[PDB]
Amino acid sequence: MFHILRLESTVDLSEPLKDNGIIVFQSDKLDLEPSPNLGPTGIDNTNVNLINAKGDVLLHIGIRRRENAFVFNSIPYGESRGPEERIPLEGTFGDRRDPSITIFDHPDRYQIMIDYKTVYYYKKRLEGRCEKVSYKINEGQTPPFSDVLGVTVLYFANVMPRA
Amino acid sequence: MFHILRLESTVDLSEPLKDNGIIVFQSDKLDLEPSPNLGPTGIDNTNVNLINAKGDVLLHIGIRRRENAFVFNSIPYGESRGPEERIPLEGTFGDRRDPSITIFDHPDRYQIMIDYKTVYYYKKRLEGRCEKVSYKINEGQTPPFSDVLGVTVLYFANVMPRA
Amino acid sequence: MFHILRLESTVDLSEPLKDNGIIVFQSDKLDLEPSPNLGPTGIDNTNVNLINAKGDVLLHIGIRRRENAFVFNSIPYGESRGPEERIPLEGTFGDRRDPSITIFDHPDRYQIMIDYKTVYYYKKRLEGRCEKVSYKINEGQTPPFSDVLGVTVLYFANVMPRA
Amino acid sequence: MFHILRLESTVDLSEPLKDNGIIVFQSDKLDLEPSPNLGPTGIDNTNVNLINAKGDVLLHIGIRRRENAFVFNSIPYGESRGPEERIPLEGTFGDRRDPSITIFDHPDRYQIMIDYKTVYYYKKRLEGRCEKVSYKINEGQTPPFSDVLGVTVLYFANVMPRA
Repeated sequence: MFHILRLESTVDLSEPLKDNGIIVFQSDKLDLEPSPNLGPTGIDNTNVNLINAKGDVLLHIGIRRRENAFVFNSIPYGESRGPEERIPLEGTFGDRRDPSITIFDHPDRYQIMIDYKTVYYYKKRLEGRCEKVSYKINEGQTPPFSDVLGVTVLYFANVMPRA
Repeated sequence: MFHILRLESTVDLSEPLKDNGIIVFQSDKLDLEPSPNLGPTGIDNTNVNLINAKGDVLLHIGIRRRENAFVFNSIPYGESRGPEERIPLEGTFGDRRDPSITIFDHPDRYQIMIDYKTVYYYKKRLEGRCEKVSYKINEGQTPPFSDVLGVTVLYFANVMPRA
Repeated sequence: MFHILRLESTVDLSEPLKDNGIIVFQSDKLDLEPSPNLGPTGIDNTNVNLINAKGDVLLHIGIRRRENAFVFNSIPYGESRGPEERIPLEGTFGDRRDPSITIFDHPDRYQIMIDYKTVYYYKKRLEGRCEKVSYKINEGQTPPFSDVLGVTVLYFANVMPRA
Repeated sequence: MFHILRLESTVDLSEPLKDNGIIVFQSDKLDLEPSPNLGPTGIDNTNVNLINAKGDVLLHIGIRRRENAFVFNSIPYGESRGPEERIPLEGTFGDRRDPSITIFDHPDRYQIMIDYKTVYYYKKRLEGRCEKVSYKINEGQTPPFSDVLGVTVLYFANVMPRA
C-alpha cells in the first residue's frame, strides 16, 4: 500500500500495521547541510513518526544535521518525550540520490535501516499498533529530504514470489 | 531510482532510460468520476508522458473519464499529435486504492500495465530515448489520481535477487 | 510456484501458464567448456523446453558450446523441428556462478533473458498454453549447468507490492 | 546466490554470511504425513542446519511430524546438542504445495519464517558466521519435503530498487 506524505502532515494507514510489517519512507533528494534559516524554534530538526490510534508516538526519528546525529524516542500523547537514544549521522546517507528510511517491526523492537542498511534496533516503549505516520519539521526550516515523501507499507511475503 | 512528480510539472530522469527499462507511476488515490469543473479547455483530460531530450513526447497516456477511455499517442515537439489509439477505461482501475501505471520498454513497442495487469502494447513512433516524464491536466480540472505521484525507474535485474 | 527439474526429465506446472507469465530456470553452476564426451550424435547439446498439453514443444532453447550460440526452435509432437533461430552464446553468461534463463510471455512472442538481461524475442509458432517444462541433453554428455535446476513460475504482480 | 541442496549432503556458501543476511530453503513438495518407516532411531526427524567454519551447527531446525512441532537447537562440533526449544508444527505450513523455511539474521538472534510468516526468534548460542548449510534425515526415513531443495542467500537491498 502506497501513501503520499507531505511535509508537516499526518496520514492514516489503511489499517493497523500487522506483526512484522515494513514501512519504507522514500525521498527523491538528499540535503545533509544545515537548514538556511534556523527559525523561531532554534533547533534544526526534521522528523518522521509512527503513531498509534490514541495519538502516542511509538517511534520518533529525528535527523539533526547540526548535531551530526539520529535521535530516536517515543512520546506519550500530550506528555513529555522520554530519554533520547542517539547515533552518528555521518556515513549513513550520501551513497544515493533517493535516500530512504525503512522500519521493520518485531515483537519487542523496531529494526531501522538507512538506504537499506541496518543502523539500529530500538526497543518499543509504548503500547498499541501503528495506524498513522507523520512528517514534521520546526517552523521556518528546510528539510533534509524532498518536501513530499512516498510511503509504502508491505510484508515480507509481498517482496517474494506469490500471492 | 525514485522521483517525486507533482501535477503540472516535468522531471528529468537521472539518465536516459536503458533498453527494457521499467517506469512505474504510483498514486495513493483513485477518482473515476468526471472532474467537478470542466474548465476553459472543455475537455476532461489528465495525462502522463515519456519525453526525449529534444522535447518530443514518445508516449502520451491520457485518461478520459467522460469518454470512458485511455488515449495513447505521440507528439513531435511543437507539432500536431498523431492518430489516437484507444481502449475502454472501465474495468482496469477500481480494484485497489493506490492505482498505478507501469510501462515496460521493448525495442519496437511499449508494454502498458494498469495495476500490474497488461492492457496494451503501443508501437513506438518517434526516435530517441526517454529522459523526462511529465504529469499534466487541462486548466481548472481535478485529476483521477493524487496531485503528486511517486515515479520509480528500474530494471528486471533489480526486482530479482542480487546486485 | 517453485519446481525441481532434474536433468533428462519433464515436470508439470500447477496449471496452464496464464498471459504474461514468467518462467525462471535457475542453475547453481556454470561451465562453458565443451562437454568432454559427445556420444553418438557428435553434437554438444543441452536444452530446456516449454511444452503444451498435447506434447508440442512451444519453445526449445539450446546451448551449443562448440558452435558458440543459442538455438531457438519449436517442435510439433511427433514431427520434425522447424527452422533454427540463432544468436551468439559469447557475452551472455559470465558475470555470476549461478546462471539463469528467464522467459517472459507475450501474446505473440517470447522474451528471453540470460542472467536477467534480454537477449532475444522469439515469435510464437504453435498454439496452446505451456503446461510442462523439460531439461534434456544429448546421450553421453555433461551439461553446462548443474544436473538439477530450480524452476519458478510467477507473474509481474507477484514481484510488486500489495494486491 | 542460488545453491542446490540434496538430501543428506552439505553445501558451502560463496562467502561467510554477512550481517542481516537472509537464507531461504525452498521445497517443491509438502507431506506432513509421518514417515512410514522409522529406521534404527525410532524417531521421525528431518532437519536443516546453518554451520560455521569449524563444524559447529549454529542453528538446527527439525521437523517432528510424530510430535507435532519444530525443534530448534545448536550443536558444538564434536559435542552433544544443548537444550531443545520447541513450537507447534500445526498451523504453520498448509497454504501452498511449495513450502519454504526462511532465516533472517540479526546481531544476537535468528528470525525464523515458515512460508514467509515469522514463527519464532531463536537466540544465538555459538560464535562465528554461517559458511555452510545442510539437509539431513534420520536413517531409513522419507522427508516431508522434496529430496532436493533450492537454497537462496540474499540481503534486503537485493529485494529493493537501485543501489
